[PDB]
Order: sequence, then structure tokens, then C-alpha cells
Amino acid sequence: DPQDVVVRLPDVAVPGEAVQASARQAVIHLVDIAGITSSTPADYATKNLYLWNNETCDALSAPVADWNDVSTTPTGSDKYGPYWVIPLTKESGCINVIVRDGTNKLIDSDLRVSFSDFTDRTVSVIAGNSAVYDSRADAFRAAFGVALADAHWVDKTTLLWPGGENKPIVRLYYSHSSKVAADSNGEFSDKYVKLTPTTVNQQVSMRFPHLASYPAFKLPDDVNVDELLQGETVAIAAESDGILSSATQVQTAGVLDDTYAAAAEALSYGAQLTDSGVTFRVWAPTAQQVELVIYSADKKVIASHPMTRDSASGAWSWQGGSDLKGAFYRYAMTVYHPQSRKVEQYEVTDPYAHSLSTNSEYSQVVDLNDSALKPEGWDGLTMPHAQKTKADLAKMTIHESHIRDLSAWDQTVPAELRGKYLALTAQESNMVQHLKQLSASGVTHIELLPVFDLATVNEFSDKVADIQQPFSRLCEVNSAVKSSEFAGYCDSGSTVEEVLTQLKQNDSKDNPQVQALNTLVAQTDSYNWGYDPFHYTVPEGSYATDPEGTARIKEFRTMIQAIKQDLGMNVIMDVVYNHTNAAGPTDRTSVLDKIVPWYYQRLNETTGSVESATCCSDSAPEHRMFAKLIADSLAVWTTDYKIDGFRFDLMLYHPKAQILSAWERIKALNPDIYFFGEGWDSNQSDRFEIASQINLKGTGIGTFSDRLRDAVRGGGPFDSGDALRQNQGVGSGAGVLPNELTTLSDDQARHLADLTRLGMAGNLADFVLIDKDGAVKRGSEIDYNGAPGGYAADPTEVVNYVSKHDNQTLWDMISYKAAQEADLDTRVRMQAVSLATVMLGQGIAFDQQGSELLRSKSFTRDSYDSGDWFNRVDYSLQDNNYNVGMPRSSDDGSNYDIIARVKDAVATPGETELKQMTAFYQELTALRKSSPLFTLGDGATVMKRVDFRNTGADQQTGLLVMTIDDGMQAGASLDSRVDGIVVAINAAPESRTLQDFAGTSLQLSAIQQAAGDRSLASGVQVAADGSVTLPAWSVAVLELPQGESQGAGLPVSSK
Ligand SMILES: OC[C@H]1O[C@@H]2O[C@H]3[C@H](O)[C@@H](O)[C@@H](O[C@H]4[C@H](O)[C@@H](O)[C@@H](O[C@H]5[C@H](O)[C@@H](O)[C@@H](O[C@H]6[C@H](O)[C@@H](O)[C@@H](O[C@H]7[C@H](O)[C@@H](O)[C@@H](O[C@H]8[C@H](O)[C@@H](O)[C@@H](O[C@H]9[C@H](O)[C@@H](O)[C@@H](O[C@H]1[C@H](O)[C@H]2O)O[C@@H]9CO)O[C@@H]8CO)O[C@@H]7CO)O[C@@H]6CO)O[C@@H]5CO)O[C@@H]4CO)O[C@@H]3CO
Ligand SMILES: OC[C@H]1O[C@@H]2O[C@H]3[C@H](O)[C@@H](O)[C@@H](O[C@H]4[C@H](O)[C@@H](O)[C@@H](O[C@H]5[C@H](O)[C@@H](O)[C@@H](O[C@H]6[C@H](O)[C@@H](O)[C@@H](O[C@H]7[C@H](O)[C@@H](O)[C@@H](O[C@H]8[C@H](O)[C@@H](O)[C@@H](O[C@H]9[C@H](O)[C@@H](O)[C@@H](O[C@H]1[C@H](O)[C@H]2O)O[C@@H]9CO)O[C@@H]8CO)O[C@@H]7CO)O[C@@H]6CO)O[C@@H]5CO)O[C@@H]4CO)O[C@@H]3CO
Ligand SMILES: [Ca+2]
Ligand SMILES: [Ca+2]
Ligand SMILES: [Ca+2]
Ligand SMILES: [Ca+2]
Ligand SMILES: [Ca+2]
Repeated sequence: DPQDVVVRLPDVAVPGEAVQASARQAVIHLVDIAGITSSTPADYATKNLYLWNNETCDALSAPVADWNDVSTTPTGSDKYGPYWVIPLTKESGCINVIVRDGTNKLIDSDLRVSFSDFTDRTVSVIAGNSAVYDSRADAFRAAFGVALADAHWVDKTTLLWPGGENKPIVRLYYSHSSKVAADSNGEFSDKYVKLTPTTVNQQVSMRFPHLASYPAFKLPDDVNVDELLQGETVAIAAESDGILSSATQVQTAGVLDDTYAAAAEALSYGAQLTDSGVTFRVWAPTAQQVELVIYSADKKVIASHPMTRDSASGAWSWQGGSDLKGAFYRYAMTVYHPQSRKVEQYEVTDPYAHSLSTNSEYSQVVDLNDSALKPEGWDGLTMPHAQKTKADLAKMTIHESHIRDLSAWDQTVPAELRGKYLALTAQESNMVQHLKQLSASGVTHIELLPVFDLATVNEFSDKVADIQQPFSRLCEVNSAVKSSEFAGYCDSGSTVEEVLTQLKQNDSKDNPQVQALNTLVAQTDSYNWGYDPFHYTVPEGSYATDPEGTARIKEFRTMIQAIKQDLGMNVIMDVVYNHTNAAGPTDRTSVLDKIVPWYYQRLNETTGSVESATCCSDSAPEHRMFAKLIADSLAVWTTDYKIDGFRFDLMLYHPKAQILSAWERIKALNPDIYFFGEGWDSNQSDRFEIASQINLKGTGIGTFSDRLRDAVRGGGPFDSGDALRQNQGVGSGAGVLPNELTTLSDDQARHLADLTRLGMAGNLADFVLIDKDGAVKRGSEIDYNGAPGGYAADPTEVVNYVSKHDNQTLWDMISYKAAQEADLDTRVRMQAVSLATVMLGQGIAFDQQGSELLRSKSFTRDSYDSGDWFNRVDYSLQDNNYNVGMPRSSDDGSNYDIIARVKDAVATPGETELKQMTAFYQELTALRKSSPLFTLGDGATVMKRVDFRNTGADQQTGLLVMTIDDGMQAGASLDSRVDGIVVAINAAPESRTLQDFAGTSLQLSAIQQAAGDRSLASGVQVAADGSVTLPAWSVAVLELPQGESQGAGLPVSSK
């Protein structure tokens, strides 16, 4: 088309520098983009700089602090703009500048000119842009070149772009093999499509509501999208004469979904065994070439196959023989990546990989149904615990565990199984026997921290050193140790563990030496929580005895079978679909973003940079093919690994619709699978309806409740310093046993009691209780940091807990918070009292591995990379890992002062306390499952049967009294043995007497009577008249015994 105006650069040269700063000088160019378009010779008399020294930048020589002084006018100027020569006292550091016309800012931003980064101290700026450029050419190309990525090709015919609104020429340029750039004639001569303004359709605004305010443009219905998506596309806008306004890169995930997803969703992906052979398929709708590279066991290329592109789906496939089973493979990609703007060439593992080589370098063809990859009996393995009804689900009592935390320290686990899946098969080890005991007593589910393929442990054992090994080994594999203050131990002949123990003696807030060595250990040990996804649907390799090939698959299943069959527990996996470990075209662990660049990651709407609000490389579960990958991945964990439930990490970054979609998909495989996650606020509500506590009401999708958690623990996860001690919780005596720093008022204490009672009734929005002032409140009317406290529809949608892998352990919180006068035995009872609010509540019960052993991390708040030393759990019951060194200073350094003040208040728990806490713990879990009344499942049923005494403004502070009705006003007798239950948690130093049940023949539960002196209710007195005397820091479960008819019980009061 020749009538089309040709888009071109300004008909002016790219500018050199006006002047170059001399000694004790800096030079600022203002590149006058408007006057480069020229017309009228520009007048710069009113341009001026405001120059001042503060504390961070002070190099200016004679800065005039008078804001109203506009006399710092240009030193000179040429056709490209003015420049300023600025005297200096020094050529290092920086200067502060605001660029003005008169007193108005041309750049609404205090500028810092760093001599350290601009060594010739000669920089350029442009009006309306806070960026400091090294040269006018750079700034010039910034203004008249490609920049950012704010154009959004969202379906076949709709481009959303700011830069093109009310511009005469708006075009989508595209180049198959090079980056769209101006000619030798300054002309953009690459091929393009023409764009005409239009109106955002309803389907596009529904799909992309965060973009609905973007100026919309239409493409011809006959544009060949497949051709444009093969290379670079750049949206370009231009004036009426053809001069370039702006040019930006294009985000294409919307049009990729509109063009390909319907066809692509019908296909299955990865290396798939069939009856004819093996079918390979990978989704790569923008790739120019995909070659399947086949590797021998020793990683030699033994074949290379150009794959067949299916043009409806953008998937690539190839079919080979059945003998390819066990073979290693990668996809050789030829694909444009917008981040580098190059057509990249690299081999990538399969995102649908189901088996891996060591350290995930190669994917491997596997048939997960092979009986060689199954323990004997696998196919008939069943759930030891039902999950079918809401009452089934409410019984869930979760023990959140980590593969190394379980066995790394257990000398009774065979050495070669320590830190391995197979440690769970060590039937006589302390660890497994302790777990069996916990299961007999009513822990029902093991929840496993990441056992999918994580990135952050090196699976080549030669490159790893663990604290149980010689310190010389640590030196060999970690070259930083050589130049560390611990270098001398390289010759010591002792283990790293022996050195860390030795370092305990002089370790202090002033000499944090244990943490110092451990930070080096952490770089090259086997330890990480593993919230760092490499491949979503392969087991982690470092947890296998053999990480090379399929061995880990059978070992994983042997563990799963042992937990269900040897230990009697169901299994929940933590899954982390909300982010990838890395993105872009070069990083070793960028898998998804090498194959389909900019599709699987969530990007900033204007820069196209991968967002990091999760921590890392944010994913895009709102995109259709990643939603499919998630669902397909869960299908394998469900069917092929027999996982009973999934906990979604940062579920709030997922659309509600996508989570429910995945759930219906998985429920069609197994109807009893349970989904829950972290449903905080992801700040993504502008893009879709997030999968949050609030939005998931009624769905049956569970969420961690932070309500009872914070009320019982005290404070919040972002407390530091004195606040860690001041913010006592119900479990540590808020308002009844104050420590020396706190100012908690009685009203504040009663408010925590409201959140705790609300949580023990399942944290429902509609539950009705009497609040701290004696007023009638619905759950949703109790405040929690401004949000409605109660949010659920059924208690199965709420997971209560007072300790978790992240943030401080319960014991460390009690240690921060307990008054000096609380002795060691009282603190053990505070731990049990805290856990009682979870274990005796209607919400699903969740707890950190080792709360029953008073688990400590030496005050470490965030132990994800703190190794075996700080995450130690001692199943030989010698101690609780308390006081083993100051925690990592980079995250807890601002807590050293309060740590040192509170740390040594009482002795460190030893074997007597550990056994006592475990008995306490098993007493609580046995109580939880002793009656269906504790686990009613259905919220309306909770509302009809659960009530509280000792409420209102004159309540006895810290005394929690819950009643569960099994009498006629409620409905049927769900429990044949009792007409009602009373739960009384006396979180207080005073003994207390209940008269609410005078005359009722109330009696103590048989479980607690049988524990005798060892019971949380030791010393409870039930008088003849039915009054109950509760010791300090006690938990009592009482019951109305049943006679041969459902009695009156404990009718809920209508309020
Ligand atoms: O001395 C205490 C503060 O110390 C530190 O501040 C120093 C800076 O670090 C240092 O760089 C330098 O400041 C320079 C600054 O960085 C440059 O940007 C520039 O400032 C000029 C600015 O760019 C112009 O726009 C203009 O300012 C006008 C402004 O735009 C206009 O809106 C109005 O300002 C009024 C505010 O709108 C109004 O809210 C109110 O201000 C409140 C304020 O909001 C409130 O927070 C409180 O101020 C606190 C402050 O928050 C504290 O942090 C602390 O200040 C210290 C800083 O933190 C350090 O950074 O204490 C303050 C309490 O005294 O109370 C204010 C009420 O008084 O009123 C505003 C004024 O009426 O008016 C101006 C009109 O000119 O001109 C600016 C310069 O004139 O140049 C700065 C160099 O002067 O120096 C700082 C030390 O002086
Ligand atoms: O994103 C990086 C962080 O990731 C990890 O954080 C995870 C948490 O550990 C985990 O518990 C969960 O958090 C959710 C939480 O469980 C839910 O309850 C809820 O959180 C809400 C909370 O309950 C409410 O109280 C309220 O918070 C208010 C708060 O009460 C109030 O005091 C104030 O907050 C101020 C702080 O008190 C004050 O100290 C300071 O905070 C600074 C901080 O000092 C500084 O170091 C820096 O923070 C860093 C941090 O040090 C880094 O380690 C890293 O944080 C990560 C965590 O460590 C991970 O464990 O990066 C941070 C910076 O990005 O900067 C802080 C300030 O920005 O000032 C605070 C105010 O500015 O106000 C708030 C009210 O706004 O609302 C809470 C909502 O967030 O939901 C949580 C979901 O985030 O999951 C986390 C997963 O990421
Ligand atoms: Ca320069
Ligand atoms: Ca791994
Ligand atoms: Ca580590
Ligand atoms: Ca956002
Ligand atoms: Ca009954």
C-alpha cells in the first residue's frame, strides 16, 4: 500500500554531547524532544535547576537553597536543548537536582546524579521522565525508540495501547527474524498491520478488567496472527507527517489464548506412553522451530527430531517407538523472547516432565503406571481417614512436616535414609514410632512441605556438604568458607555440627557467631523449605537415595504407602503454582518462560517485567494453558501418587474461578479430595476475583484463618522489637498475667477472647455470640484489623492453627511473651492451652511438626534456609532446640535486644517437659476425635449447637467456656454417649469456678480422668451440685451423660 505515510524517525541526527564536565564539575543536558521537532527556535531562558545539598547527596559547591531563585539558567545550548555546568567540591558521591521552567517542575521528581554510576559526571534528562541517561544519544533513543511493553494484543482483532490514542497513524509492526528498528533511512520499513480506533468489547473487559480503560484499536479480520506471533511485534504510533510518537513491545498472552487455547486444551502434553509407542507434545504457539532431542543414559544426543506443529493449537508433537521409555530428552527451542528481543536457541526440559535426571537437567520418558515404579500393594492403597462428608473433613488434624526436619537428626534412622522419603519406612526409629503414637492419638494427616521438584538444593551430592559431615568437606564445596572468619576450622578434623556446638558457648547478640557460620552452611547444604518450583509434577530428587532417573518415583510412593499403611495418616501436599523459580531466556530454572515467553508469568501492565509480589517470578493462573497445566499436574499427584489433599501456597494470587475449576476437575477423579490454601489479599483484585478467605465463602475451598492464630499467639507476623513481647496472646496471658512491657487493656484482652471463641466455633460469618461489651454480634461483625472477623459458611472452610512452618514457633512466641514469673511448667501449659483452642475447635485443626515437643528455632522467624541447625527436631527428646544461638541477623537482627532480654528467663525444656507436652498433645487430639460433637462439619449445624458462657464485659478474663448441644432443641443425638459437652480452657493464673452447670450432673471426660496427674485437667473438681473448679492454666472437657433418650442437653440460646 503506497498511499500509506511511511513512519520515520525525526529528520535530525542522533545527538552527541554538548560539553563534558571537567574537574570539580558535573554537566546536565536537557534533551528538548519538542524543540528537536523544531519549528520555532527554542528559548531556554526560563529553564533552570534547583540545586541543594542534603545528607545523602552533598557534592554541590555553591547550591542556592532559595526555591524561588530561578537564576540557575543554562550554561549554553544547541539545537538539541540546553546544558548546565555545575561546580562541585568533590567528584565522588551525588548531587540533588530538580529540573524546572520557572518554579514549575519539568520532571516531578527529586533527581539524584550518582557519580559512582555516571563516571564522566555528564548526564542527560528529558522532561516528564525521572531517568538519568549517560548521554544525549541514550536519552534521544529513549524518546524515539522502542521502550516498555504497554501494548496488549488481547484477542485476534483488539489491541489495547495508551501510546496510540488520538494519533493519526497507529500500526502493529512485526519482524520475523530481527528487532523492529529504524532503517538506514531512519524509516520503519518492516511489515505492519494497520490499526483503527474502536471500543473495548464486553468480552475483552470481562476478560481483562484491569485493561478496560485502555484506548482500543481494531485489526483487519483477515490478519494472519500466526505469522505475527512468530517474531517480534511492536506497536508504533506516529504524527500526520509520519514522525514517530512512541513505540513499545506487545504483550500477547491474551491473543494467544483467543487464538489457540480452545484447540490446545483438548490435547495432552509431555512424553506419553501409548499402545503404539511414545507421543511427545509441548505447547509452544510462538516458536519458529521445536526439535525433540533424545539423549542416552550418559547424556549423548542419540537422535534429534523436528516436531510437527499443529496450527489450530500451536502445540508441537512427534511420535516415536515404545523403546523411548526411560530415555532422556529436551526440546530444542527456536523462539523469540520479548525480554531479550532475540530469537533464542536453547534446550529446555519438559514443563510436563514426569521424571528427571539428577538436578533436573534432562527430562525422561516415564510410564507412571509401570509396576516397577510401584511398591507392592500400591494399586489397592486406600485412605485411612474418610474425607467425604463435611463431618469427615472437620476431623482433619494436620501435622505439617518437612523431609529433613523429620529425619536429619534421628540417629535411629539408618544413616543413608536420613533426609530421605524412605526414612518414613524405618519402623523402629524414634521418629516413625513418635509419628505412629501421634496417629493412634488422633493426628490424622501428614502435610508435606514441597516434595515436588524444587530448584534450591543441588542434587549432585558431590557439590553438597551437610553439618553431620567434616568441616573440611564444607571448605571443599563452599569457597566462601576459605575467606571467612571460620577458615581455621578447615583443618580441624571435626564436623560442622561439632563446630556449631562449640560456637554456642560465646554466642551472643554481640558475637552472633553460630548464625555467622550457618549462613555459609546454608549456601551449600541439603536444606530448603523448597517453595522454589523447578518442575511441578516430578518428585524432588535430593530426597531420594538416587536422584538419577526414575528411582525417586518408587521411593516417593513407598513413603506415601508407609504413611497411609504403617502410620495410618492421610497425606496433603503443599503446592506452589503461584510462582516459578525464575523466568527470562537465560536462567537455569526458567522452564515455562523459555518455551512460551511472557505467557506463563504475570507481567506489569506497562513494563512487561515479571512481577515478584509472591517473592519470585509470579505466575499467571488466569491464563488458560497455565490453568490447564495446574489441573493436569494435580491430576497426576491425585491419581498417580494418591495424594489426599492439596494446600495451595499463596492461593490468593489465583482466580477463584481457576481454583474451583481445578477442584471440579480433581473431584471427577476422586470426589473426596480436599483443597485449601493461603487466602490473604494478593492485591490482584483489579485483574480477577481472587481466591481469598472472603471470596471463597460457601465454596468448600478451605483457607488458613489468621483470626484465632493471632488472638491466641498474640500480636502479628510483622511485629518486631519490644512489640514481640508487649503483644501477648490469650495463650500467653494477655490481660491476666501481664509481662513488664505490655499495655494490653482488659478490653483488648476480651477482644482476643472474642476472636478465639469465634474461631473455636469455626470462624463463620453468621455465628452469633456475645462480644467483649456484652453486645450481640455476628461473626462478621467482630473486627480483625478492620476486616470482618468471621468469613466462612462452614467450619470445613477454616483451618485454625497457632504454629506453622513460617513465622516464629509457638514456643518461641510464648518465650517472647510470657511474664518473668511464669515458670517452665506454666509455659508448657501455655503451649498446651494455646493448642487446645485449635484442637477442641470446629475448624479443621492444623499444627506445625513438633509443637508437641515444644519446638523452638532459637527465635528464628523465617527459617526457610536456616538448615538443619535451627530447624532441628529432636526425637530423642533431649531438648526442644531452644537457645542454640542467635537467629539469622539479616531477618532477626532487629530482635537481638528483646531476644537477649527474654531468652534465659527459665530453663530450656528437657526430656521431662517434652514427654509431658507430648502427653498433653495426645490428650488434646484424643479429645478432638472422642465425639462427633467436636467436628460437626456443617455451619448451620454449628449455629444450632455451639454456644459460650463467661461472655460480656464482666467475663472472667481468659476463661473460655464452650458448650456443644446434643439435646432436643438442636436436632438428633449425634452422640449416643452424651447429651452435651463443655469445653473449658482456663488460660489464666487463677483457679476459677463455673456455676453455669449447677444441678446438671456434669462429669469429666473419661480420657482426662484416665490421664490422672498427667492430664491438662489434673485437679479439676466437679462438686456434687455440679459446680466445676478449674485449676490455673487448665483444659477440661466435661459431658452430660446420656440416658435412654435424647435429653435436654445444653440448648443454644437465641440471642
Ligand atoms: O527538616 C525536617 C525534614 O528534614 C528532611 O527534609 C529535608 C530533605 O531531605 C532535603 O532534601 C531538603 O528538601 C528538599 C526537597 O527534597 C526538594 O524536593 C525541594 O522541596 C521543594 C519541593 O520540591 C517543591 O514542590 C516546593 O514544596 C512545596 C510543596 O510542593 C507544597 O505542597 C507545600 O508543601 C506543604 C505540604 O503540601 C503540606 O503537606 C505541609 O507539609 C507538611 C508535611 O506534609 C508533613 O509530613 C509534616 O512535615 C514533616 C515531615 O513529614 C517529616 O518527615 C519531617 O520533615 C523532615 C523530612 O522527613 C526530611 O526529609 O518533619 C516535618 C515537620 O516539620 O508537616 C508539614 C507541615 O509543615 O506544608 C508544606 C509546606 O507549607 O509547600 C511547598 C512550597 O515551597 O518547594 C520545596 C522547597 O522549598 O527542596 C527541598 C530543599 O528545601 O531539605 C529538607 C530539610 O529542610
Ligand atoms: O512479601 C514479603 C514478605 O513475605 C513473607 O510474608 C508472609 C508472612 O510471613 C505470612 O504470615 C503471610 O502474611 C499474611 C498474614 O499471615 C495475614 O495475617 C495478613 O497480614 C495482615 C496482618 O495480619 C495485619 O496485621 C495487617 O498488617 C498491619 C500490621 O499489623 C501493622 O503493624 C503495619 O505493618 C507495619 C509493621 O508492623 C512494621 O514493622 C513495618 O514493616 C516493615 C518491616 O519492618 C520491614 O522489614 C519491611 O518488611 C520486609 C520484611 O522484613 C522482609 O522479610 C519481607 O517480608 C516478607 C516476610 O518476611 C515473609 O515471611 O519483605 C518486606 C518488604 O517487602 O517493610 C515493612 C513495611 O513495608 O511497617 C509496616 C507498615 O508498613 O501495617 C499493616 C497494615 O497494612 O495487614 C496484613 C496484610 O499484609 O496477610 C498477610 C499476607 O501478606 O504471608 C506472607 C507471604 O508473603
Ligand atoms: Ca556521560
Ligand atoms: Ca530439585
Ligand atoms: Ca540451604
Ligand atoms: Ca497489579
Ligand atoms: Ca445425645
